[PDB]
Amino acid sequence: TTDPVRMYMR
Amino acid sequence: IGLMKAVDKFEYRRGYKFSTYATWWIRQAITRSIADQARTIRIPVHMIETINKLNRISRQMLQEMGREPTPEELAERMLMPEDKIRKVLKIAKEPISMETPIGDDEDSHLGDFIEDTTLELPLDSATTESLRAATHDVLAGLTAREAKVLRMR
Amino acid sequence: VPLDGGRFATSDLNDLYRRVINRNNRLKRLLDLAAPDIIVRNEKRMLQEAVDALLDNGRRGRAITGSNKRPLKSLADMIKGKQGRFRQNLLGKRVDYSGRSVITVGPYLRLHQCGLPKKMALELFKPFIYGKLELRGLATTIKAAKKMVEREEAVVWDILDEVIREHPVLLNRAPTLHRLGIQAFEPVLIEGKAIQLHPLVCAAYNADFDGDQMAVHVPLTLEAQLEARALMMSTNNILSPANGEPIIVPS
Amino acid sequence: IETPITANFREGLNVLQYFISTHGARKGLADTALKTANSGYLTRRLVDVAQDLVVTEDDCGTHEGIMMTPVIEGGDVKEPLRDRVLGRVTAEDVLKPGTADILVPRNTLLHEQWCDLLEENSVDAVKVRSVVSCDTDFGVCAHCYGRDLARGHIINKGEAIGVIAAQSIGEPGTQLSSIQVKNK
Amino acid sequence: VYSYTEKKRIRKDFGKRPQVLDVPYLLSIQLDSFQKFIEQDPEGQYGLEAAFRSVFPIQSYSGNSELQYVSYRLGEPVFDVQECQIRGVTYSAPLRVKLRLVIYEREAPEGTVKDIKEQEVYMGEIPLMTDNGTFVINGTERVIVSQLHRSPGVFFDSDKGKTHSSGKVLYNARIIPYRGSWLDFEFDPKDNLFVRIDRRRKLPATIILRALNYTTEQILDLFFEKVIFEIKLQMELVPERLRGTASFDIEANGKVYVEKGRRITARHIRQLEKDDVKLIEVPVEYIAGKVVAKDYIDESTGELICAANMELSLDLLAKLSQSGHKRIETLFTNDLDHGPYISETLRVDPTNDRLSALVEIYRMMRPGEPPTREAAESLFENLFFSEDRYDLSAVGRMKFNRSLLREEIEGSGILSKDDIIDVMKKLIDIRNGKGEVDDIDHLGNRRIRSVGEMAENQFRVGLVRVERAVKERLSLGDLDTLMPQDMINAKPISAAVKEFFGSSQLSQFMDQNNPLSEITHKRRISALGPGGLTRERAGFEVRDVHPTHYGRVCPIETPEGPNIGLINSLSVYAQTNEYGFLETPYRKVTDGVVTDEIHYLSAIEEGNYVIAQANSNLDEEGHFVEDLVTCRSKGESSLFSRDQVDYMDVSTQQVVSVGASLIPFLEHDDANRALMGANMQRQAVPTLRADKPLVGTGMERAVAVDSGVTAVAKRGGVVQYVDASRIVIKVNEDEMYPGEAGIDIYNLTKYTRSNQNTCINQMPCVSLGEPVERGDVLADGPSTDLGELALGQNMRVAFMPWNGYNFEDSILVSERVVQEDRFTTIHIQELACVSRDTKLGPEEITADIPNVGEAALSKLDESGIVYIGAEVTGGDILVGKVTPKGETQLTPEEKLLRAIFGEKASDVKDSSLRVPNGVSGTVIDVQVFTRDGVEKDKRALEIEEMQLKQAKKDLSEELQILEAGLFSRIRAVLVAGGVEAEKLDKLPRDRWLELGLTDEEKQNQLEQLAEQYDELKHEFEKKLEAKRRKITQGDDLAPGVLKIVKVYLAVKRRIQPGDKMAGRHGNKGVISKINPIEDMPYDENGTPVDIVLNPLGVPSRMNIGQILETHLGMAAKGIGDKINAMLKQQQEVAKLREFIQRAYDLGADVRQKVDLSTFSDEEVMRLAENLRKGMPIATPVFDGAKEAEIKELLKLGDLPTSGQIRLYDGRTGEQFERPVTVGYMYMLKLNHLVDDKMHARSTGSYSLVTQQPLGGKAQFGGQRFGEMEVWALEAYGAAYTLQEMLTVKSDDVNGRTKMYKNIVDGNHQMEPGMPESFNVLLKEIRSLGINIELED
Ligand SMILES: CCC[C@@H](C)[C@H]1CC[C@H]2[C@@H]3[C@H](O)C[C@@H]4C[C@H](O)CC[C@]4(C)[C@H]3C[C@H](O)[C@]12C
Ligand SMILES: CCC[C@@H](C)[C@H]1CC[C@H]2[C@@H]3[C@H](O)C[C@@H]4C[C@H](O)CC[C@]4(C)[C@H]3C[C@H](O)[C@]12C
Ligand SMILES: [Mg+2]
Ligand SMILES: [Zn+2]
Repeated sequence: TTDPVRMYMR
Repeated sequence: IGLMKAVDKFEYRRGYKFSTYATWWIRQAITRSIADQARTIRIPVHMIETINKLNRISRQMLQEMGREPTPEELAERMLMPEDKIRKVLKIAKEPISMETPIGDDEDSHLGDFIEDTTLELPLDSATTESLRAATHDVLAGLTAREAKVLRMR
Repeated sequence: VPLDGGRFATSDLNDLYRRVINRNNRLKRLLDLAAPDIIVRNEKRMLQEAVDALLDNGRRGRAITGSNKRPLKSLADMIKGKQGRFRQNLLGKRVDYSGRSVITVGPYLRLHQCGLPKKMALELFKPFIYGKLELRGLATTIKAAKKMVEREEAVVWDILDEVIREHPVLLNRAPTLHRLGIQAFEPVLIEGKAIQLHPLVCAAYNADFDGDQMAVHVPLTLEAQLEARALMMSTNNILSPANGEPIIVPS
Repeated sequence: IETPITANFREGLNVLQYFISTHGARKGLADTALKTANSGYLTRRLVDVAQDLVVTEDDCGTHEGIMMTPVIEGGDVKEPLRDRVLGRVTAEDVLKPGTADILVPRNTLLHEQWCDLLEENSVDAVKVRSVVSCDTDFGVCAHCYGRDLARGHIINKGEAIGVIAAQSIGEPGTQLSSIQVKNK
Repeated sequence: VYSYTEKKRIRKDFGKRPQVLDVPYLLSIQLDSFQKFIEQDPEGQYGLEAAFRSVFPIQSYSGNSELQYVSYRLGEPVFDVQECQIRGVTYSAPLRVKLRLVIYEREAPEGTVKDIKEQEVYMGEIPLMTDNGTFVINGTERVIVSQLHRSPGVFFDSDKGKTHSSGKVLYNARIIPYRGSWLDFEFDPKDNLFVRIDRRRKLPATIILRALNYTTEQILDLFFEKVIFEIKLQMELVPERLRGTASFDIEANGKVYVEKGRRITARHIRQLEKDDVKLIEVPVEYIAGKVVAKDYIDESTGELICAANMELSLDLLAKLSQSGHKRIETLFTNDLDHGPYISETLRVDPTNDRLSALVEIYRMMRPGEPPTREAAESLFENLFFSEDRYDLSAVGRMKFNRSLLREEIEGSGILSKDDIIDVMKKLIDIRNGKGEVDDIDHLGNRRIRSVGEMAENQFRVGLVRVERAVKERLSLGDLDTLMPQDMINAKPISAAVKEFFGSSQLSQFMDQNNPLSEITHKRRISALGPGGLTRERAGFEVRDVHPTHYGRVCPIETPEGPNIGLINSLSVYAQTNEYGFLETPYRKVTDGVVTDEIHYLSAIEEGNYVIAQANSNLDEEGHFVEDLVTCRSKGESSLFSRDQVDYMDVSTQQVVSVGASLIPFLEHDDANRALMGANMQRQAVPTLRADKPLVGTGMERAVAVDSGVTAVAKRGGVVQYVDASRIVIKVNEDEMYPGEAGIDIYNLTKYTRSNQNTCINQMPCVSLGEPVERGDVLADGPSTDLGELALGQNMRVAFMPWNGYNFEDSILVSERVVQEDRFTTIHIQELACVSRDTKLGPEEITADIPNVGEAALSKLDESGIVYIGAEVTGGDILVGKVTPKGETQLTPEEKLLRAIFGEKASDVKDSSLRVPNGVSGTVIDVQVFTRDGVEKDKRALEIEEMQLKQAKKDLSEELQILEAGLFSRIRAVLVAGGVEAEKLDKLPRDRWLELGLTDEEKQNQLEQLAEQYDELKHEFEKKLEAKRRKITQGDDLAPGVLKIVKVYLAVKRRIQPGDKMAGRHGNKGVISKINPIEDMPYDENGTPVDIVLNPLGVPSRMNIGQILETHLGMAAKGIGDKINAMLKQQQEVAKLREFIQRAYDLGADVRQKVDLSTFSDEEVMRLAENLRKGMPIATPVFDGAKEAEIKELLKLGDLPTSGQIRLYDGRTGEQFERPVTVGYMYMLKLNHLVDDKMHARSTGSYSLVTQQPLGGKAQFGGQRFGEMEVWALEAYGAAYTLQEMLTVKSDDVNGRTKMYKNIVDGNHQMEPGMPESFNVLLKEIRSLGINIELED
């Protein structure tokens, strides 16, 4: 993924 | 940052579930962050609170009274000299982006229409030089001591 | 910049720059709290995103958007594209001493001259007229010359006829497909507001008289005047550069 | 469509032939817009490739060239020797049709009188200096190029021939069995 | 049979074909569309009712409380349309709805009602459509053009072999909802079915089937057929399946049935079915390619012998045989008819169960997140099948069902497993070869959405936000004493609606050039806009003219340019179907007779009929004349027997729009020129005096009346009072509505500004004491003459070269045309002067301006504002305002001058409003808007005083009319109860109160009437007070502004060289010279020619229609001349009657018939007076006047039938050889005036960041010197011209002032320097990481 928010959620 | 601030200042003695204590600090931090970072022309926190209260009362008056509250009516419903209300309403909203596609032709934007008002018109500069020459000539007309007295004056 | 009505207009860059500083400051703050590494790593990722959006937006993911719902313009977007420095402002500036109007026939002209309205020529050649007025003593100062031309006295038209005498003007029609789309003519002052174009030149411009317009420029320096007279005049361009055949054929 | 429009404009088209007329006109206008845009793009690329070329010399001295001869597409000849060779500079001597004696010595600009001589002697083989075979580095020589075509004389050193070539090619862009011997 | 407004001037008609259908109300699309929006609909399916019933009730989480919908209404708008325009505010009504908040109890099982509260909540203002189809948004009129978009449904299409060089075609099937997601199936070059959900990555199609809880066995059963075997080694066979090519020929009945190798033939199948062959024996190896259907297991150990969709082999056959399996089921899959497309999809499908399919869908739809059973299940079930997140509208359901060949035209708005399965089956059929793909540009696949529908969509979008907010609020607190008014804020809904109406792509400023432009703007169809295709991404296939446009969309009228074919005009008779599809009328034909009942047919419906052409000769009884009639069938046209046609066209105009139906002789013009002619006809400027066309088509009156410019009578009556500003009509006794006074008043609109800065002005066309009927025009708007549209003037034209002054398309114009002000126009423009407050101090509007020598302050009154009626010119001061300033920091030299002359400083600027240069008008109006806390200087008080006077006068007249009506009622319903015969007028008015006559049934109610009278008096006292308070209330100006002054200037522009003129046949030009009258060509009678046109413009353009007009125009004028002579020699009405009756019956059995025997001498003489400038003539679009009739009408005058006369030269008096064509042509003055197009500059203001000249005439900007011009100057050797244009003339900041000084010093030399844009470039490249520098 590319969204920083997605990585933070993970 | 607000959760971290709570944690260090929380206590089990009071026997209050953590979420209750955390939520207040978290919300306070987020609200102050919005008050500081949100605007390009920063507005103090007290003025932000005043604006938000004005908006709440204006919403209530729109829903209830009918058409729309006027600055006089808004001042009455609030408690201010009604000249402060004018200023608060005059606090400028967010600036318009200079790339807003006004042009609708040749993809022209708002920034292409804003002139530079600090420049001196070439006729003004020509007049300045002409006046300098005229003053030089007039002083040259007079004698030396008075010429330099005026020049240095 | 401030606009009328107490409202401001700003560039997108300011916005982007602010982002960086904000996040940067937070990082310096967070490292002073010895915060858990998850938060500091998230802040560093956000800072990287902010810097990348500043330098080139909409290239490492999604483009940040403004208070509108269109993406912000970054440093990279201010250089590239047809609406950018190189294309729009380094090759393609706008120009002073220029006008435009609608063209008509004027079948009485000679091949080397055009018809130019008085009202246009009094505006394109304004500094020259000021110079003449103050040189001939009609005006004491440049302000007086400005007043005289504003009122349009009688001597102003004589000075204008004297200034336009042998001073070419370049006429241009918008789709300049080849080099015969710019040509130099000698003005002839006329009434009205429409430029008069010699018939035999219309094929060179690809111009008809059902609403077309032309732009007129005036060369200033001595070299520009001599280049207009010797290189670009309409009486020198009677052969086509694509093939040696005449391009002044009656139509 | 197999049934044509049999009515002209001095008469009237009926309501059912005008519909087909409209098909055609609507197609035409859009294709015109396309033509303009595409020609513009081609011209821009063509001036970008060749902008830097300029005449920067007066004679490279080379002998090589290109053999110019009339182009015949099967039947008749649609481009004689004069149109192909007029204005260029001869690389080698033009011998008589019998090969006996030279006709035009060399490095002579082929103007109208020379072309009339060439036709009179009925010669169909002239070798002429070309740009693509020019020794000059960083530019072209005035003799290899040819003549101006807009002033009617050998080109001047300094002229930007690349921009002229790009514009000349690009501006017209919007405007686009058995054998049988017929002579004894 | 002629109306009073039509017996003044009867336009002779050359139409031959009968009329059975009147032209509909033209702008009916807009009005009906918006009427459906704001309208109480009991079974809520239209408008606001639908949105409310769809969003509400908002059941909160856990069902503790709920919010219910009761009803809605619209209040009265605060300001009427005129006041909204003047004040600069929107015209809208407040929406007030009744909500009912119900709080339950969380104790009992259910059905508890703790309490219910009903309240009325205001939620936004909705803009209202005026009575002409426009919206007044911020003082200006907006038109919201309809949109043509793809209908929701299912569409099957192929790429017609243009993606892979293999040459095969890929087929796909898309499902479009009204709102939701797009479920698209497609075929792979390898014949693999794939599915995409929102234009995302592909997946094997079968995956969705798995997500729908389907087993591989069930999938194969759904799609494929079965071949059943039993064991020995016997296969059941049906004759037709072996349609064919057989490795083993046959084993049936033992002996033989067909030979090996030879291909199976039809006779073989016939014999096989005749023998009724059922089962046969085939080699075991022949079953080594087939695919097993279902799973087969072993009973010994419960082991899987072979899985479903698994290839069958000899070893597996042996395992089944030893496992006790007799019946073996496989799939029938041939190559041509039934293909194995799902089996390969199963092969490539990795997933095996529902959960794997859901995980794949979740991973593809939103990658990154780890998959979850709950999240994936919710995502899939909520993607479709969910009401709130998916709708397949009623039209979408109808098209879906009708495309899948179902008999149910209604159903659920969400998909189902049956729908998806059937779409997949249909796509499979299309691939096999049984069926055809859809045409995308068919007008049966494209529907129209109008103002009402779009507005409803935006209102629902807002209502959704309100719903979310309500749910969130009801989540927390859950308190009592909560009314349904703190949970609703008007900001979201009002925001969405205002965004739509004010700032949207399909809402645009109206065209107010003339009535035609308004009418054609309102009925316009645009494929662009939200929800529709963009302009760049649109190739010339939607831009074409489909055969389905015949009668629904105009083939001609369309802009030429970037969007040609993307914007088109509604045809004349076309109307929109119930579902939103265009339909057109056809006259029904029974066995042989052409009946008179019209049916409206749609695009798809019209396909399977044969429709006769409009110009098909009919008998007097209705029968067709010719045996074979030329009619258009499904897609083409040809001859059909008269006995097999069922519909006929209703008219010859029904193919063209209103704009193209106003062009006479349209059949004789090329199509390109007709397109140009319509486009230019929309741009004409109304002139000082209107002039009806001498050659028209009969559509002028319909266009003029159906537009709102003219004033048309509502009820019949007699004109009681006329005036330049009002018309008072005294209604007939047959239309009185007994409660009414009986009169109606029309207030004309005087000189007013339009969107295009032109003039709007109504002038009466009736006279005192003149009968009228309902529908008659009482006043003429701009560009109408006696009720007919009149866009130009009819000029006397000659076709000849004349000395190169009409060389390409130039026009030579006489000076008698200019002397008579025939193309003189009035333009009104408004200029505003705003006085704000600055930080240094407020600005003031005053007459004492510094540095003005009292010469320019003559027009300014004592308050600093110009007088009304003053004649101003460029530079004159209109409003005098000054701005405070600072200290100005004098230079060391201005100090010396001040000390020598002792001149003082100002401390205030000269920021005042002054007339823009080059404009010379008169001030016709000034209006001042002051803030609520400002002093209101004397000028504002004077304006208020005059406004109050006018308002009091108008209210007084209205009150007196109301009182007169009430007293007439007292009289009429009190004609009994006391005998009073002569006392009808003896007593005063305040006493016809107590009149009466012989006792009868008309006695009854004096108390009620007296109470009502007092109520009227007090009501109008209240009305007077209300209007006074509305006049005297301060305005809500934008924050920071103290006051505004607006000045209106009326300029009168004459015609001059450079102005653009045109005719109706796409022939335009630019005036080149105004020739003296004695230099124009003239004929032997002495009459000159008004205009000289070039004959070389006709042959190459093939728009010879104009020529015919000219000829016919001459004929028409001839008739008028004759009448004029008879009317100047005072001929008796007998001769005039004879001649006019003779001229009204020409032609070959024309339809129009006017009998002058029924005209009174006054009527005949008035008609003769109106016909003395030429008899008007009508030439309908495709059935007009024939050349023979033109020659005959020329002969009726004394003109030559050739149309050509001999002309003389004005300059020399010598006759031109070879006579020339002179006639009368209708010329227009297009809105491209050289006054607005001339522009020049030497020096002015420069941009901010890149200090280059600004652009535009309004900003006094410069001219682009683009890339192409730079190349042109490089082609020459002009290196100094280029350098001066790049640096000193544009942005060499300190090199341009040096140039100015050098120019004024007589030295022509530049010291250029480096442009200021390269420095910006260096700083911006350097503000990246790069380090670009100038090496020395
Ligand atoms: C809408 C089409 C594009 C363009 C015409 C629209 C889009 C946004 C509009 C500006 C802002 O709205 C408000 C600004 C401040 C005042 O309110 C009036 C002026 C102001 C610069 C506006 C000018 C113009 O109108 C703008 C650029
Ligand atoms: C397409 C033409 C639009 C034009 C009629 C109108 C619409 C909005 C106007 C601009 C806005 O007011 C914002 C600025 C206000 C300041 O005073 C400086 C000028 C400023 C750029 C305006 C110039 C011009 O007046 C504009 C472009
Ligand atoms: Mg043109
Ligand atoms: Zn060379």
